[PDB]
Amino acid sequence: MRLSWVIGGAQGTGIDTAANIFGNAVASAGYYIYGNREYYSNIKGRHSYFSLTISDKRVRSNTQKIDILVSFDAETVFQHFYDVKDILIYNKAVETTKIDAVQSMEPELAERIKDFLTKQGYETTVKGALEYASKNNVTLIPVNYDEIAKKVNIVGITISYKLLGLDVNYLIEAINSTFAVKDSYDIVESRYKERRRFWLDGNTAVAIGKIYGGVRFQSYYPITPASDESVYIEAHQDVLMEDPITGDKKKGTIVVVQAEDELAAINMAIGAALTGVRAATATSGPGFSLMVEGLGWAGMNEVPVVITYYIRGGPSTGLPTRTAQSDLIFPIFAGHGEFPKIVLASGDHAEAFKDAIWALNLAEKYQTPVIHLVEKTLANSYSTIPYEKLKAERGKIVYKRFKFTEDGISPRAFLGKATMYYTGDEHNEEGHISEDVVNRTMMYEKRMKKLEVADKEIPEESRVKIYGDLNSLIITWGSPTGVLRDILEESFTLLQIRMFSPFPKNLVSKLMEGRDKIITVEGNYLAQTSLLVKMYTGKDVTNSILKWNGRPFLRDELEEALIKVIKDGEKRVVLN
Amino acid sequence: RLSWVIGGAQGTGIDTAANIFGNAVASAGYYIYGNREYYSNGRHSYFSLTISDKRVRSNTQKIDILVSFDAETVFQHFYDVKDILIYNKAVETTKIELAERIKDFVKGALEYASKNVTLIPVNYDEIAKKVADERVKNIVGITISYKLLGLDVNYLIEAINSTSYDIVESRYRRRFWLDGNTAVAIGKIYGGVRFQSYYPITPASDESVYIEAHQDVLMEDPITGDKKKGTIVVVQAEDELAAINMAIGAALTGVRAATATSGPGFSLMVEGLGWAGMNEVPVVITYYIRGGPSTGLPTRTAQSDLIFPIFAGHGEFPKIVLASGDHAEAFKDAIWALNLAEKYQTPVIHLVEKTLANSYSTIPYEELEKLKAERGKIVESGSYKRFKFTEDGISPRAFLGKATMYYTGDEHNEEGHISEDVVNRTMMYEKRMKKLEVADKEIPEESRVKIYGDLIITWGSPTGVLRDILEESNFFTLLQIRMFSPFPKNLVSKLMEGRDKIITVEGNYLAQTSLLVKMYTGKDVTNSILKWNGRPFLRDELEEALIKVIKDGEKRVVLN
Amino acid sequence: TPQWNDWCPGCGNFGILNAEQQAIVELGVDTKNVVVVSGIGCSGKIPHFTPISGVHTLHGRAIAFATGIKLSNPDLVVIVNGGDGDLLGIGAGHFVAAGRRNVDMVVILHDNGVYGLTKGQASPTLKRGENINDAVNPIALAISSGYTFVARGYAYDVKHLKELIKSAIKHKGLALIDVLQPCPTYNDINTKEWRIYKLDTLPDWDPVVKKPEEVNEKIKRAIDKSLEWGDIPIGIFYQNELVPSYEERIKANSPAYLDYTPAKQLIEKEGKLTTIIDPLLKEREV
Amino acid sequence: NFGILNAEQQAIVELGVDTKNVVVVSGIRTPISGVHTLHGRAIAFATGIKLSNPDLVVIVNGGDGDLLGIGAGHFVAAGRRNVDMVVILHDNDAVNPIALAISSGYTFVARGYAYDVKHLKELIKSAIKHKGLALIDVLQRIYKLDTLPDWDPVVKKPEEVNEKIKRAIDKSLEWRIPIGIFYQNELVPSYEERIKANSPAYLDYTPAKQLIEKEGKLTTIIDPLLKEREV
Ligand SMILES: CC/C(O)=C1\SC(CCOP(=O)(O)OP(=O)(O)O)=C(C)N1Cc1cnc(C)nc1N
Ligand code: SF4
Ligand SMILES: [Mg+2]
Repeated sequence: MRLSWVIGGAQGTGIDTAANIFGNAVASAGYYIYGNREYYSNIKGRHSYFSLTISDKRVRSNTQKIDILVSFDAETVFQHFYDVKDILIYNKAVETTKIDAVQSMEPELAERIKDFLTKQGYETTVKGALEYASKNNVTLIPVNYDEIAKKVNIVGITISYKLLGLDVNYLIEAINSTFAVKDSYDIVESRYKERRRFWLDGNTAVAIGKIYGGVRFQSYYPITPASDESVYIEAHQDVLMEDPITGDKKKGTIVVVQAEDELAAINMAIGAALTGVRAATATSGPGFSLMVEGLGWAGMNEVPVVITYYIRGGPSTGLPTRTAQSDLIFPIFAGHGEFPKIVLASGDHAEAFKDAIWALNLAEKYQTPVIHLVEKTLANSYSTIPYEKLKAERGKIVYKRFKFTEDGISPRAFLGKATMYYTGDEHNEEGHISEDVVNRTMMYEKRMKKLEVADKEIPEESRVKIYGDLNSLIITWGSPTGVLRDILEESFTLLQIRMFSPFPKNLVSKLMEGRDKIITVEGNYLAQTSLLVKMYTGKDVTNSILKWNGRPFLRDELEEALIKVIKDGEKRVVLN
Repeated sequence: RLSWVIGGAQGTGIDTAANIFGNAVASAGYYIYGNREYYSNGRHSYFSLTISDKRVRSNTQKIDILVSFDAETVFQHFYDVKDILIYNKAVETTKIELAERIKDFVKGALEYASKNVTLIPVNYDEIAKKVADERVKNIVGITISYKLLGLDVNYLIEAINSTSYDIVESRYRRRFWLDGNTAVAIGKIYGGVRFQSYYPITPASDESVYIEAHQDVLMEDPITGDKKKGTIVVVQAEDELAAINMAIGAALTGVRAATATSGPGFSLMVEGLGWAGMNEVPVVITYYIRGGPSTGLPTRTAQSDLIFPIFAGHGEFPKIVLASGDHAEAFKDAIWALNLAEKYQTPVIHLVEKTLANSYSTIPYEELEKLKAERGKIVESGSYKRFKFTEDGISPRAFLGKATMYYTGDEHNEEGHISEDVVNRTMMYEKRMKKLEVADKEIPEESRVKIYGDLIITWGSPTGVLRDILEESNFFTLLQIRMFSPFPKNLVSKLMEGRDKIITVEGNYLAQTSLLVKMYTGKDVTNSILKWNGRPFLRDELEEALIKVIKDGEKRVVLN
Repeated sequence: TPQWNDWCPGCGNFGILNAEQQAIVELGVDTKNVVVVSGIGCSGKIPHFTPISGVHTLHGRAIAFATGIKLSNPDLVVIVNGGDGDLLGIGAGHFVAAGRRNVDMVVILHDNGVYGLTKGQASPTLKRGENINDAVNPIALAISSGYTFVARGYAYDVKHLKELIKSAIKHKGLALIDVLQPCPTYNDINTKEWRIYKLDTLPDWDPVVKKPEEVNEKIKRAIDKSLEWGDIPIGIFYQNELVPSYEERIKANSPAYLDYTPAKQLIEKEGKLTTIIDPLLKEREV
Repeated sequence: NFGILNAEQQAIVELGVDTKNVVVVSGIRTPISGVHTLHGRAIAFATGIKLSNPDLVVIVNGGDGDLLGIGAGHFVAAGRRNVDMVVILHDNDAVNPIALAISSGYTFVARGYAYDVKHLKELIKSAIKHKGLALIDVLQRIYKLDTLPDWDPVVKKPEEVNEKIKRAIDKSLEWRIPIGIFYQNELVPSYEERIKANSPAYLDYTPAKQLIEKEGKLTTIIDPLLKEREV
């Protein structure tokens, strides 16, 4: 049984804590949560909301439709009234407000809600929206947060908690271990452990992944989805390390540097990696575009480095606070001149944690940059994760730094521990500059061979995941995977690509071989995964479900697009 | 077709010597394709040219006549020499990584060449003392080999004056000297570029240096005939980030703006490119492809950068990409690129291999000559919304000073104000992307492709080598792709449809052009001929590898 | 005209915005020619304005954008607004290079102490200890770079700021006004509340170079004054109109430049290219 | 060029630094390791090298256009961190490296002439030894600040900084051409020292020496990181 909750509010007014309190308390009672924050590129005044799904079963997504809307202001009501299906908690003290009254709302939004409501047609007030709600079976609940404010946020979540019918002693704990309920508890009545579980967002899963994985140098430039990853790492930079064969604890430091720009950031991390440290940076689209020169030098000098690339809305500045899946072909082929890159993409919070470690291991084994794609939805979404036996692969460490081999991988010494030469210019086995034609052909080959070796040593089955099984295939990557797995619990084969370079060519050909319908599902315009699939397999997808509006895929909307593809047809469905 | 090489140390008049020879031989009425090969400095360079009756667009590994004044040049080239080998007698007994491999592969080298080459020693040091009381090896030199050709000394005296003979006996339309840089420079000047910004980088500085030298410009009117004096602003930026950003700034003004860079530099311009795409700004980048990755081989060539430039930047946005094949096309494409930039209101990358930049040839006027301007959907004024929703995605374009407008890298509404509205985002993103679809219907597929004979699929400089392979030996259809975005997918697919062999030829390890071909058509190439050593494709070497592909059925031929 | 301003209640930017609008009205400039070029950030969201054109740039790149606009059409009146992170971290290179060039435009720095829009990380003007990095000295760096009109102002003295902005625009060459703007959301220190005095008060304060022999002496006085902080001067620290602007240096070379600017040249007539190529091609005939 | 390089070997020898811990970073021997970086980026690379292994001695060699043109943003940013390393500069308008270095500051700032090589070598020894970020602008009329009445560029008390800055800036406008040390202020802590004060283990077990792995097993312990996240 899955329940949709939404709390809305103006950015800066309480919130966060209201959703993290409610969310903690529902989770402490053994229920599963998937929560997501939607907010403007703004610090105060704009409308933000938190959508949570509540379920008895693990859950991986949110819906357009809402079952419980908690609202303290008037903007929230207008922003959401149309999507509520069951209950709408509102402030009675803002029942009179007109649309024209609301300064915060983007004018383009204000018009649509104005007519809507004029056709239909109700007053174009809050009342008007509330009154629409009633004739679509929504149970209104008036609230007087003013009356309560002087007779003595929390009141809003407490009402909606009572609607569930759970034990008040979790809310309390939830309210005590963080920093009224006597009154608000009794205005409406009820209407509806196993293992360790952790609260994680994508940022924290990656950050913990990097700490555990051996990252001891991290450089970054503040950029919205990824300054939280660093900061978290900086806050826990003093770390303990213990081996079994002595048992001795030894304290270490992760240097975290706030760089002047993204060029500097990548260049410091590359610099760090020559020393033997595991090194990483974190950025988003605008910053990745600046790092490409650095990625080239790292490719050229066979430097391990991981870049965590959070994908936000683009191009350019784009939508700083919103998500997309726009950046696939670009990171795969980023840089002039040809060089091995490994490219990995997580589809959920746990995978975020594990891929970060895997990415470190691959960097070090194939001595090459590794890009780890995480959509910004994963970074700002959070969830109750059960226990999801993981090792280090430092690769071929120990003089010619670029000595030829048949697998392309030269034994690696670190600065201080051997005399070495590095250069961006084409170079011989000693690392000196060499325009010689035979060295050139051989050395360019050797870098390029590393990826053919990765192509063999990484089994194709570890580069994908498979769910369901049927005559109607769906290919995707990243966060919609979660959305589609939740759909499989109620009435196709689901293939999630994980590694795009080296790409699992043959397994994807094989898996497409006997179907009526092949559907790509992804948040972009060009349908970039289909272009990759066609590049490597020669084969075409039959249909696409696409979305580029800055919003993640939602469980109900994607279900209506599947039906509209599968039962009905149409090549190309664009989500609204 | 004859194959001449002069070689020696840099800054030793071997370039002027080559210039003169080539002027002389060309003014007689023959065609030249020349090209220089050099290291990043003292070191050794040589000039290789081919002399022929008809238009010539390539060079050969093998050398008919070799002019040489030191031991180095003999050592470098003796293995490739076929007919004549002019050498200095004073170096006949000189001893020696390239050197290591030559130790088993000067006297000994002539020993080798004899077994079979005519061998011309020269008393260079002696000839020069006889010019006294009356760097002179160079002239004879070019004189010995010129009488070898059996052409009248009158033409070679002409050439010397606008800047021995009998030692040996004789063995054997309006036109322009254009290199790739010069051809682009002159395209841009003619095309209306009034703002070029750049950062110095090996293959591309020469272009901007030519534009600045000719910044004092003169414009007519077809009606009155009234000539007017103009000025091209050329700014040397502080870095490549500044370079594109200045150009983009200038384009908002209404001026045609451009820049020129090479690989390292292009990587730095990716952010600016995204802003231009988001804001629907015409701007062209001349992208000189050189040996990479990273710093790579600054003096060398490649075709390594194709998919990157097509897919550079971190969201989705339209960009047009265009690839020149010879020196004449370089001049045409610079102008086409400007017009495309302005018509579709988007960045255009004009790809030009380093081989074409520094190499030069004798080009016949009928190239051509007919070139027009297209300024696109452009208004004088000035209620106006810059990004007005339109069916073809192309909003009417006003200029700064002529209308109130707002530009931003954030997603925006029709006014250019910031909006995170779900409906606006969907509509506005679609609008930018539509322009590419409109470019695909409106640019005829036959203009984005060049077909010779009637399959080899290629682009850029190897195209000219493959055309020169359509007389010698009884050999194919040659398909040159010219525009990669929007790609001519329907025509390339149709053209791939009725044959046993589809070969791809390009200077890449990955055979990127096959990857692209497969992405848009689903069809695979049967074979591939590749090279990544920083050297152009050569007529002979490529002939022999083509045989391997066709006779022995070799799937992936690598040219070492 | 509708476009909503989402600055936090209390934000020095409301002041910069007001001084800047007023600066232009009073100065009687054709608004048709004003262009405000802004970097990324909170400060980047100006406008927000009166019918002026606005170019919202990339982070750190405003000065490069502004230079292209200005040299293509020198009639425009180009103002740059950027943040401290913008102009002095990621854009510091563009900042130093611009003083070499001396383009006629105004650069207005939003001295915040923080990366506001990205949630408050220390900017390059935050002092160590507030934070593991030192602050740069904007005015001293501008003078060294440098940089032919320099000044500081306070966002909560609109009057004084408006008159700095005006004389910066009137100034022929590259002007810098450094503006101290508090950030109630993220700068707990440097509130307001948090001292300010005006240089213009001092008995004999003369920042203008009259003769070129007094260049070094005026510089040295501006550096001394750039070092006071704690118990803070404000006004015009230095000015020198003897230095030729970049646009004057293009003329001494291309007389026809300022008469026939790149933005006004007609490269086309009825789709027919007007540029004469014939001597360029003639000099290359075989 | 030949002389500047020579003067760097000899200062290293003379201060008795171990050649296996010297890295020379430059833009675009004995057994000294060299890192040829990208154009204008040497300082960012150097910063990364030095902060992972503070036992290394990191010298940055750059051209006038390399640093101070393309690299000018890394130049001023470096002045904010005060990383213990040395920047040797091998010397429209032109900029003043000294003033820009003091204004962005840059806690050791000097000028040498390309020959006197003796004098340069003693400047280089001062820079290395100096605790913090040193810059030497090298020129390729001249006089030595070293030979003036009471020229003392060293700050020794917090109250002297202003007076020392004012004198350095004045001398940097002379063009009589001064060479020598214009300003030295070791009261400003190193970036490494600033890391120490917050993360005290840093110097005695550096990121380069930390064993994050024993025979394939990750030695870091995260349990307390995972406990704070428990439902
Ligand atoms: C639209 C919001 C956004 O994405 C921002 S806002 C922002 C602001 C930096 O602060 P500032 O001191 O220049 O402006 P303030 O907000 O006025 O303090 C950065 C660094 N960014 C991220 C960013 C980082 N690096 C690059 C290259 N581009 C970016 N947009
Ligand atoms: S954050 Fe500081 S700066 Fe950005 S708006 Fe709110 S207050 Fe003004
Ligand atoms: Mg700021």
